[PDB]
Amino acid sequence: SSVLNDILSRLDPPEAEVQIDRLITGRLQSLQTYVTQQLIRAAEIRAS
Amino acid sequence: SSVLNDILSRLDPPEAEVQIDRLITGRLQSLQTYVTQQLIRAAEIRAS
Amino acid sequence: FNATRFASVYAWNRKRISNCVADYSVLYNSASFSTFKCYGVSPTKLNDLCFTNVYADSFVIRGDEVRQIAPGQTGKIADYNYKLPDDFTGCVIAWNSNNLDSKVGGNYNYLYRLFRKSNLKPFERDISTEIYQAGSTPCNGVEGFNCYFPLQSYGFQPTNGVGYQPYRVVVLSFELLPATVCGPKKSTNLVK
Amino acid sequence: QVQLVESGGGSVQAGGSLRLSCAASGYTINTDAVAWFRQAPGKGDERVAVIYTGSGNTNYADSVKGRFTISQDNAKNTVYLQMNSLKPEDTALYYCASGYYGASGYDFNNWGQGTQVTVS
Repeated sequence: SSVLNDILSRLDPPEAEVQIDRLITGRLQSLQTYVTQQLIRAAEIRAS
Repeated sequence: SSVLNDILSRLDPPEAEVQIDRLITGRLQSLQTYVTQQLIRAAEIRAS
Repeated sequence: FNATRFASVYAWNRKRISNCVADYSVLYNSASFSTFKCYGVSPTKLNDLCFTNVYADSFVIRGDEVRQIAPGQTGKIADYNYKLPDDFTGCVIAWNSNNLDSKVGGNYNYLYRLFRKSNLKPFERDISTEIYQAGSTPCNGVEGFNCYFPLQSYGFQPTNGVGYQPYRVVVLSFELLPATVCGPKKSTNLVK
Repeated sequence: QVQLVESGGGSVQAGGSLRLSCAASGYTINTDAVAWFRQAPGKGDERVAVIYTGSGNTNYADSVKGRFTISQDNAKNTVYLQMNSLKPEDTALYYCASGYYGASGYDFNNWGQGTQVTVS
């Protein structure tokens, strides 16, 4: 699931951390995409 | 562990390759982040 | 491993091993252990490795209960007698001792604690003799209905089934924080 | 969730044959490896043979090689041990254990009451 509370409330530590690790890989990817795209734009806007 | 020698020296092939695969996913992510950020800058510096 | 007597699970006895060479190959190839499940280390990989010290925790349980001795495993014994940490590194050894521990009439020498207010922390040995309280009214002290001795006896029998047959368990725990106890291998002259 | 029941033991003359059965119930899919072990009263545990259900690879104790054969019947969900040329040393209780992986002797569990074989 995408709510880390239901994974804390449904699973015990080992597989909890497993699923959480997956969420954190995905989220970290998304942030990092975002921040890079924002960068690229910030360079564009600085030129403008 | 983060030292791939202790994972070679502590585990046998199958789970060794498992853990190593995880390290390599992580490291490859980090390199690729780095190289992209370096790129973005290199474009900035080329403009300057 | 060949101890004359084995401590009860509720009083699992933990020993220190350091400043020596541990040859695990003989243990691995002995084939006399019902059990050699190694977590974090491959069983045939400790001869090249070595650690700061070795923690040998020995006790006795039922054959069916041996499963409860594992990280992140939930059970009565694993929760109130001997709890391993989630990130436990080491190896669990279990071997049947029916012939050395079962006698006609019931071997009640083996005892295990059952009731406790809170789950035990990793590697936490509880020797409290306090009488478990399942009711609002403290008894202070006449045991009876719903006020407790927290310990029960295995009562191993020679004819008991496997799940009920006794099993001696030794848990070897390792921690890496200079090397003291290292296995079998040779040295060489220094080159600069 | 997994049960193993042993049957087929008995008393035989030296050089006789017996055929021991390990019937499995429950969701045994996870247990790829099955082993037969025996214990005499005085002595400790020993593994006579083991089999990998998926691969078919087998291992045998040096004593039993040639005389014992391990087989499986998927439809029966049973692992069989064939004992030929039985010897007095073979006398002991026999049980079958099962585990996900083959690195160690513990991960095998779920072994039943066992079967007694006596060679005289």
